[PDB]
Amino acid sequence: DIHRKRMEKDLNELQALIEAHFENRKKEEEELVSLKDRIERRRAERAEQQRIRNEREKERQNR
Amino acid sequence: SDKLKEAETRAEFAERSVTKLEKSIDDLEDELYAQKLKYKAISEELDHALNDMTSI
Repeated sequence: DIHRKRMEKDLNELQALIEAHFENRKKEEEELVSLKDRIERRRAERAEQQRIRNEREKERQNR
Repeated sequence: SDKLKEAETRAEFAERSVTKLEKSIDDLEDELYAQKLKYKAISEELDHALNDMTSI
C-alpha cells in the first residue's frame, strides 16, 4: 500500500516535470528580451560615446 | 588665472568621465562574470548528460 502510494506520487512528480520546465522557459524568454533590448542599448550607447569623444576632441584642440 | 581656470575645468570634466566609465566597467564586469559562471554550469551539465549516454 505504501509502495502503490509511492508509485502515484512519482506520477505526480512526473507530470510536474513540465511545470519545472515552465519557470525555466520564462527565465529563458526574459533573458531573450533583455539581450534583444541590450542590442539597441549598446548601439545607441556607442553612438552617444562617439559624440562624447567628439566633444572631447574639440575641447582638446580648443585648449 | 583665466587660462588656469579653463584648464582646471577641462581636467575636472575628464576626471568625472574617468569615474563614470569606471563605474560602467564595474557593472559590465559583474554581469559578464555571472554570465560565464552560469555558462560553465550549463556546459558541465550537458556534459553530465553525455556521461549518462555512456552509462546507458
